[PDB]
Amino acid sequence: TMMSVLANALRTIASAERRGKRQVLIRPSSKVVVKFLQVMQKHGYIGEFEIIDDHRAGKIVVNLNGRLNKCGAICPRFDCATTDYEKWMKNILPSRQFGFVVLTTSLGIMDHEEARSRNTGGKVLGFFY
Amino acid sequence: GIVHSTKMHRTIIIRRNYLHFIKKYQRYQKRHKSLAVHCSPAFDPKQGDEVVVGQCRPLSKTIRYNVLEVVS
Amino acid sequence: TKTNGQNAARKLVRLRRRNRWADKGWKRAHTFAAKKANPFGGSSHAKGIVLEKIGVGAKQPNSAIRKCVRVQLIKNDKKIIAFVPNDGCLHFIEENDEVLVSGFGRSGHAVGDIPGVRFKIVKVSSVGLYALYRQKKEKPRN
Amino acid sequence: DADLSYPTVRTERMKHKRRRLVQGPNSYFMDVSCPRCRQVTVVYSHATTAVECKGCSKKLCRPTGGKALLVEGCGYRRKPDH
Amino acid sequence: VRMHGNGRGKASSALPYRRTPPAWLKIASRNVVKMVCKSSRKGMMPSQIGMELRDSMGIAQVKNVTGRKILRILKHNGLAPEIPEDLYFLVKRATQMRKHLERHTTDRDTKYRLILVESRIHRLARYYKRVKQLPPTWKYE
RNA sequence: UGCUGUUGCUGUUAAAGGGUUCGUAGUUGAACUGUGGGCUGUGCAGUUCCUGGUCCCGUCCAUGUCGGAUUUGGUGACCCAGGCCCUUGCAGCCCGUGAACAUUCAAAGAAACAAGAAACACGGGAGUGGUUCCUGGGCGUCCGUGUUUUACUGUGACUAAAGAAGCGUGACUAAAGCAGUCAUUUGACUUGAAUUAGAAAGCAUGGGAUAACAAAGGAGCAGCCUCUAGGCUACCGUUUCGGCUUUUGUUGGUUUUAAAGGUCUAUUGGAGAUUAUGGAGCACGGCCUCUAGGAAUGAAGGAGGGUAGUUCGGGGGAGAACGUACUGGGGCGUCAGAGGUGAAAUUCUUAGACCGCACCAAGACGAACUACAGCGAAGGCAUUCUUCAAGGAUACCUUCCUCAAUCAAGAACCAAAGUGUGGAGAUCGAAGAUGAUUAGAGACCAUUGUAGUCCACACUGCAAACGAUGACACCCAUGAAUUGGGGAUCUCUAUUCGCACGGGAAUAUCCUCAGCACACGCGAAAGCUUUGAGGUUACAGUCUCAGGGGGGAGUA
Repeated sequence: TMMSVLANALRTIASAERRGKRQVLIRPSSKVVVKFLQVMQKHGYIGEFEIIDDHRAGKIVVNLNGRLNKCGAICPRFDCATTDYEKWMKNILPSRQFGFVVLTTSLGIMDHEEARSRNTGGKVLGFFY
Repeated sequence: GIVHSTKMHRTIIIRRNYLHFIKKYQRYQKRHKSLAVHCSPAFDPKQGDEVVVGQCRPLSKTIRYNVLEVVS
Repeated sequence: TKTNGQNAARKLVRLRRRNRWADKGWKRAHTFAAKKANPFGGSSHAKGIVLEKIGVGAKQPNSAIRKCVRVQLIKNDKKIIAFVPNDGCLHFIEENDEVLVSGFGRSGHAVGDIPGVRFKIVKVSSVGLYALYRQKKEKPRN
Repeated sequence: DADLSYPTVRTERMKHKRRRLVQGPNSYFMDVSCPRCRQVTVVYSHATTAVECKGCSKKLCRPTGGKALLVEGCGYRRKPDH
Repeated sequence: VRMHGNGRGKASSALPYRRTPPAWLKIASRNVVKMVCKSSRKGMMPSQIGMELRDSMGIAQVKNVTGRKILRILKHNGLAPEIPEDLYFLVKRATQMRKHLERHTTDRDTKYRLILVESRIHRLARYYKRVKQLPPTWKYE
């Protein structure tokens, strides 16, 4: 019973970053798991993927460069109006400098900083410091 | 709304389903309201059909609405 | 553990209504069971008549005889053993004197070393009791 | 030393078929030739059924649980995958 | 995990990535489609039809040769069974256990294994009505 | 007061996981339809040509096997390099694309066409548009004829003052107030009195990632378009006579012709997402035939189902037996004690106990093998043979295609003792009796003994029902083991046994799935660990149950 396929995905990345692994192999890839990872990769927290075809649901193989402290998923996916970036910045991120909160917006999966500038709000997905 | 039950003569009960938002817990809730709605014999809705429903003057005791359209 | 979901807000609202009753500082605020039994009936002070002067042997390792009074509340007709707060002040109280009674200050329970005494006298015949003890006013003769 | 995305021969020869990176089959078709008549029938590795020659009906294999036993020196030829 | 009872065991066919039929199959689609139906007129189910093809006749997957699964092939020819076969083999177990328990009324183990099997039937019969593949008045008895 | 916990608690031992399983309302629910391109200038990263600083080749030695050097060495290897728009990717910018593919090319994609489009095309109105708008085409208006919402988010409308936030302002300051300030008089400031928030719901309109609703369930279907010619043909309406399109000057009446549509035949051009010159039947061919059928995402280290080893097991029901033992009874012998205890005594004995052989009768029970073993949802389950339905695990390129997870209410099962009616009654044995012990002692000990213990059919549902640890899912290192099933050896290949339940059985090496068990991190500590109490203030995978100082009390 895989309820959220990000929950399973970003834990593995999280809990295999805490062990210093060079690579992680993630069980059910999905359109959201990729778009989330490609945001991690934009800011330098992950090296590379392989998305392997099983013909059913892929298997992502991520190269870790050692720079992730944590990866969450926020499970119920609460909303954000663009005025609510300050709650999430405040509660879930360590400092007001270096964290990132990842959202789904009309425009897509993007950072809370890519969202403030485009003015969309959306639903929260997770974070990474 | 959906057509809940047809058993009245020339009238019908629609249930209108909605989610209600409780602030403290930041989550939703199933709720519903049911209406007495008059169906002109032009229409023949069956249980389960979405229906468009208009405002009327009070007709029976509980009937303020009237079936405009049957969507199926 | 608890239940989590966007649409789950019944379970959460219900689950708190049920689990607050397990709370006591308020299993107190919600029971008339509290009000019927507080001989003041909810009010901060009350006036009684002095029925009887009473020594109460102090509790546990402390030895003393604490100077207490029975009281007949004028509201409720209930009877209350109240404490006379200071030196010799039981001399300012006579039987059948009207007396204003207050709590000890742990709301419904006795202040340690007087067994089961929840109330103390603040006034005797409309003159304050500490204002008589400390000498300020003279007890009106009537 | 190892990549997860390109594993060595020795690691993945060991794994369960479902635990492979791929999910492959463990089975293959053999090309079987009946001893009693010279005739050739394709036979599935794990048969799970009585399999008979077409001309003569010989019961060319046993159902046995894991991997079917071919009968009495009948010639097997293993077919390709593709 | 498992529907009723606790096993976690995992054993399944693992279908290949490569879906083109082998080179050594010289059997035309219409010759497969006719085998299916020919052997379904012998009163067979699909879950077996597909065996006699991979066992003896060497057709691994009928979708991969014939364009289509073993039931569209039957549903198109009107040979499709009246009750889905996952539902037929449960009713068939439940009834034998009902016949078992009719002599043996102290056998508690199979009185509990019914309670499971019947509760399945009512879940499938709830699926196959919702999905419209059973008549909405279908009932156990 | 994170002691009510959505943010945000706790539940092995502190208070707290229901005894187990099924299961409705409810909550939660897997993947997929989807990197748009090319051109220019400019920032990044990964084959022309030039190096000779390497290893390889070779030479000289030959050195028994750990020297070496040797030049050209050698398009070999290699390298550090270049404003090569030859490279590819990539950042940023300009800008073009009917822009995948196909299709058109006329004055600049016009027309047809492809795609989209109801915010649309298709016909129509002068009582449309400030006197019928613009330059044969085009907008505006109205009507007739022929398919998407919602949450969420952005913006915007719509909303009493006081109150709260806020701008301005020296009421002497301040709590306030909405005032005042300035010339210089016989007014000036266009005098100020801004602005914001204000659950939910309702309104309009952008966005379309994540989600929800509805529909589907795949043979439960399904339209090829187009030029022209001909033929026939009212059109609606019905209860009886009803309706009817302009033009002919107008109205009433009649009637024709004509288009329209329909329908029948005729072939003009082109399609087609599934081969008709094809399949089928009687290597080529006819003949005769019968004539739609293949266009569907996938098959989840999710669920259900199938078949196989006549696989695995103290799993469950039934029927026959079997085994020694406790007790009892005769038979057969013997003669004085036996039993029981710390020591005795109550109890049994010349009317023959104890003891010893062989049996017979009855009821229970399944020792040793028996384990940190197996099976079962838990409770529980141990002789053999037959027998009846099942159950898991494994094997598989079978089948199916979301059917699922957890669960108020509800249902079934639940050890021992109990309870009801019949049976049984060997052993043990609540109550009871007796002897000891003791200051006392029905107690603990001993000889007894009723209910009971056993069985069938009904109830009860009250355990330290324990792992004091809810269920489903994921991640997680090590060593030797173990029970099922499977695979390889027939770099590991090897041992022992030899028609008949047997091309067999067990073992060895290695792998693998599934079961019970004997580094991180966490924890108040004890300790837990791929069988979690770990991956949690860096707090969020899902459902549910219970706890909130000790008593009173699981009482009234």
